[PDB]
Amino acid sequence: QSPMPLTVAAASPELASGKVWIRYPIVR
Amino acid sequence: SKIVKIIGREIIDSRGNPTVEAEVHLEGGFVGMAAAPSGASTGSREALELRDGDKSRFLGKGVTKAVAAVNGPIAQALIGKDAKDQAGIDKIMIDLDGTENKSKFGANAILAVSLANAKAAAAAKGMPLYEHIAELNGTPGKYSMPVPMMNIINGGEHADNNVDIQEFMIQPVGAKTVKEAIRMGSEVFHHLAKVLKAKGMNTAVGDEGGYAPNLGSNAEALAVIAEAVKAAGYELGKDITLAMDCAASEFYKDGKYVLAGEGNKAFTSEEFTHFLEELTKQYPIVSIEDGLDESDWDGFAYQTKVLGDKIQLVGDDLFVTNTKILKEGIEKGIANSILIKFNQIGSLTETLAAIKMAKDAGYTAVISHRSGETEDATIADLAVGTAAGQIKTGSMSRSDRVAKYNQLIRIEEALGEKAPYNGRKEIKGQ
Amino acid sequence: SKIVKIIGREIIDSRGNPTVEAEVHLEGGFVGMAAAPSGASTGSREALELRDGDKSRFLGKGVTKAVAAVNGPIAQALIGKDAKDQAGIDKIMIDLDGTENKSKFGANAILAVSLANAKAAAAAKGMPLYEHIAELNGTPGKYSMPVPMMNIINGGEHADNNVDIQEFMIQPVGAKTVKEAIRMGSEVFHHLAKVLKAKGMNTAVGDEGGYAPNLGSNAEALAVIAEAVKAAGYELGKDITLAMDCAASEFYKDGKYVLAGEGNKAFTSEEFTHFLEELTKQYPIVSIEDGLDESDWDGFAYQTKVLGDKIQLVGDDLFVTNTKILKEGIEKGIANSILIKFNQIGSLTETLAAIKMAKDAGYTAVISHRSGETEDATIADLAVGTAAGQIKTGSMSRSDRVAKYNQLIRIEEALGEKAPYNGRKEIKGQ
Ligand SMILES: [Mg+2]
Repeated sequence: QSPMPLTVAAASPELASGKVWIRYPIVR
Repeated sequence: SKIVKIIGREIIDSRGNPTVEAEVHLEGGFVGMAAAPSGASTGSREALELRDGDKSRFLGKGVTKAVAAVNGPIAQALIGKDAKDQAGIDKIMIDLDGTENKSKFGANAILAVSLANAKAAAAAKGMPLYEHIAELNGTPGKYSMPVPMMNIINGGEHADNNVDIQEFMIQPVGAKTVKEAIRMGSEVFHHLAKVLKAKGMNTAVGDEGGYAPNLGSNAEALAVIAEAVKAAGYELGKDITLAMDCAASEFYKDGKYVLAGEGNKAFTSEEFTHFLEELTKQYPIVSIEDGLDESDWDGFAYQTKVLGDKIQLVGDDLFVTNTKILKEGIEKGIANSILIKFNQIGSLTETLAAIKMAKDAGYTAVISHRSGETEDATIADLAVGTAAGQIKTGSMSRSDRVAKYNQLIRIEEALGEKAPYNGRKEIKGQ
Repeated sequence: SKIVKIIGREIIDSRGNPTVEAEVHLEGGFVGMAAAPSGASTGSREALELRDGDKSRFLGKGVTKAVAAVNGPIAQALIGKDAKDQAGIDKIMIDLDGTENKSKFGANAILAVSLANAKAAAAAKGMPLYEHIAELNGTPGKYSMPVPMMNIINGGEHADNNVDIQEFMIQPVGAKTVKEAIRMGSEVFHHLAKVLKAKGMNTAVGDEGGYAPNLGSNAEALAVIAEAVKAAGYELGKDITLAMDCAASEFYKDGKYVLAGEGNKAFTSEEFTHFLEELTKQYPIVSIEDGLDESDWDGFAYQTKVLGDKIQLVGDDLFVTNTKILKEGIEKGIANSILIKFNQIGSLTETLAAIKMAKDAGYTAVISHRSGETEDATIADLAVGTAAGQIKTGSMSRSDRVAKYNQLIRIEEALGEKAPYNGRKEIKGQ
């Protein structure tokens, strides 16, 4: 599962456009 | 949703000048990223951005100090804090900066982090930023698609022609959705180039993506627009209305107003407003921004009297997004509208407060770009999520402007009639 | 990583014309979004974008048909497929379209999806797009930061001046990082504005964000650039070299090259080659694009023999990112470099093949923007992930250009020493 699911790209254009990325391992 | 990491960096704005970008990362991996548009590094009435002044880098316009503020003291004060608590996050930064105008860290440092944080929180809640902003606003599920005033012709200090008025804008009031409003803007913009070309004029663009051709007069400016609108197959007044920004401080000389572009007739506060009045009867100009100098309050009182019931009277320089001036201006009866520039104040919580103050007084809030922008489209989500009703985000060229129109299209696609495009009625006095 | 939804939409490009955006969604909530830049809707040598030709919308430039292809036949074919299998996805779309030039669905529909898919798959693999691109390329973990050639002065068909050269560009070869190279570009850009304003010239910008002032000759263009570089504290040659795009076909007639910026002097192709040679002897011009007409292959063979060992000779109109034309050119000793415009081929897989063909032959691949761009920064990740070594993505203004610069800053921050900025040696002949 994506840590940060988007219903539509508009919910995070930055993450959907690949201008920012999730950092792994995910801090929990 | 606890903050785990915050990364500030120096990127480049739409004019080629440095600005600050911030990423806010949360437990669970949620991330938000935003950038500050260009502001003022000097000035008494607004929040100040922090510039380095190192002449060996970017001609003194480096933002390494503001970036260091984000990475060090700001980040350290926010690690472990709840990103959902926007007011709390904003407060920590404002308190730590410890100055009234955010001049220690810079409004650029604090705003980037404020916005990135709001975005990260929206992600942690599984919702778009506009939805989260409505929730922050205490108005969940209340949206509209803003009516855009689009830059199209530039004069005054924003050009080298004989037009005195700084900018003329078009508003596609007759559209039924923002997607249609964008298409109308685009069509007129292209028809305007054809008209200018046909007169052997220059169609290169300014900072906000509009034209700054060699027009001989204000009246020539209004005439080429009217011509473009008709060429595009729309009717001036019904389909498209006009907005303008006088930037009247520019021709304010020792208590009078001198408009070289027109005989240099040097008007009194009173005569300049009737002059504007004359334009509004001749053209469907329904909105006038900074129609007098920002110190000329007794003159603004007069303008608000003469035009205020019929015409939107926008304070930009007049208010500089400053609730103390706004509050004072409301009680005195000065203007009826306000340009909202979130970098002039420096945090999303304060921005929401300014919008709310306007709204509560029946003033219209116009969400505004800056001359120096980025690809960031936060103001699109802001305009929608506060149902502000109007946006000023550029002409229909340059991606620093058109990214905002694109984000509006995306949002309207998701929301449909949950975010109505209200058209002409959004405009004060219409 | 299974595709579960594909969405297409009509958004607006940096010139105010529609283009296609696609979102690709994968099982687990991974999403990638990309847009096609503007391209050709007619021609016989390149992939064709699909335009609506409906004069009642966007002056005939609507892309509703291309968007419909994305939402309908493309989405239905790709649902359930593995987005990681990039070649597989591209093949499904190319076969479905069934034409040799993507003219049934449009190169704009297919490319938007190809790129959106690659982004989605990268996200499914927990890596940025540049890293995924290196894996797709068969060169995992091999990166470089590209050396930018940045538009600064426009002439020919891109201006109304007496400069024949379509564009002059600077390359910050003396920089140690792309971040530095971007700062050096910015500084020269701003000093150039100062130089041009002191001359009473216009500093409004063209499509690529550079200047098109009323210069009186080719020599005067070079002179103002030299003055700007100097004013910024840099040395021509040592810190900054020049690249040019002649677009020589624009001044080719009756088998001669005729230059108004040389007082209407006429040159045979051998003579023009020698004109170019002398220019490279007087100015540090190290790259020359389309220095002869595309039809002039005998001429290009000669130009490559004369200049090819010491000068980068870039095919744009010459090759139009067509591997069939490039293969022949390599066989015949035509040029030594190629502009890569991914929307001229229309898929990521085929783009990777074109870059590979070039590199296998010892030609350089220069990743290119288009005149109509968006806020999308895919070409940045493409240049890094293929270690192409050079990029042509505009002047240091307009976010349609500067978004790519910002993305290179982000990537370089993430990779550091893993992605060297190799400077001048990236350029063919240096
Ligand atoms: Mg070219």
